[PDB]
Amino acid sequence: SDHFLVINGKNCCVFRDENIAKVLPPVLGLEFVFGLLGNGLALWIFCSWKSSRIFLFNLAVADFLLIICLPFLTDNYVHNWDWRFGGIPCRVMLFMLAMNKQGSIIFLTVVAVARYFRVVHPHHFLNKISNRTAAIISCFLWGLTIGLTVHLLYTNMMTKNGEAYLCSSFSICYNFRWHDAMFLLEFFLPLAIILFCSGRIIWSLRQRQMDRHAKIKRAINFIMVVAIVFIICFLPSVAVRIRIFWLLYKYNVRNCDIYSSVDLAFFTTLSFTYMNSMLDPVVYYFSSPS
Ligand SMILES: C1c2c(-c3nnn[nH]3)n[nH]c2[C@@H]2C[C@H]12
Repeated sequence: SDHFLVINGKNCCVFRDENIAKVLPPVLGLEFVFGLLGNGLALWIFCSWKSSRIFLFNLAVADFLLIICLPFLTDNYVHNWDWRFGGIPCRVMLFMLAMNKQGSIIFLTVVAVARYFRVVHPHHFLNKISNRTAAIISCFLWGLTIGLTVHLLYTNMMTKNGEAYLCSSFSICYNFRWHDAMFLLEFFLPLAIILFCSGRIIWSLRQRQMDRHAKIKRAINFIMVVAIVFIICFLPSVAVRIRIFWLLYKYNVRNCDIYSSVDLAFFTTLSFTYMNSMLDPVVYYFSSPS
């Protein structure tokens, strides 16, 4: 074939492997059904009384929004990278994916930091914040997410690939743009925050042994579970993308068959980033004694 293509004037090349149409819908359908059956309940009932419930409600809202748009991704895949709905629709779909993932990560980090303050600084005033301030913080964080990701709606992403129509913010292009920096940061910065907060919480707890280990162990296990779930879900795609950037820097897009494998890898790992949203209800809400 001839994979070289021009997207927004930039020289990329995109590949169309039927393995993507074969393997991904198997994972995306399960992600959709489980995300619905978990997050719809987490929203029906918060996890509204406390700030932590508010933050978890926002996390569930982001996860719900992210999963409800996964059927359109499945459609794009089963047709082997053929969008049937037009430009504005997939502009919106990609914007939703990016904004909802970023919001979910932000609220994971907010919950982690709140736990850190609750366990390490019991008598800080953050532990006694009223619901109003939680609402204002949540609104400002949502506004930050939209302000960061609205350029997707601003810009064009639909391009004609031969006999097909390809919509995608992740074409292998000799163009390092703010979207990729955001994609890397959304992992590296909140990961650092989450791991630090967790390490301090587990260090502070292990200094006190006043005969209630039965439940403190459980809490430590759940903090570790959150950290490892985040890492396993999001690190693979970032790693593949960093390999992609090394390749782009050294081997520009001229013989770009060399990207063929890595490209597939990337789109087989993005799926994991969606799967986080179906795990989160089990990690955060369903673990509580309800
Ligand atoms: C998924 C995806 C995303 C994305 N961003 N955030 N989550 N998925 N951007 N571009 C594309 C092409 C269709 C795949």
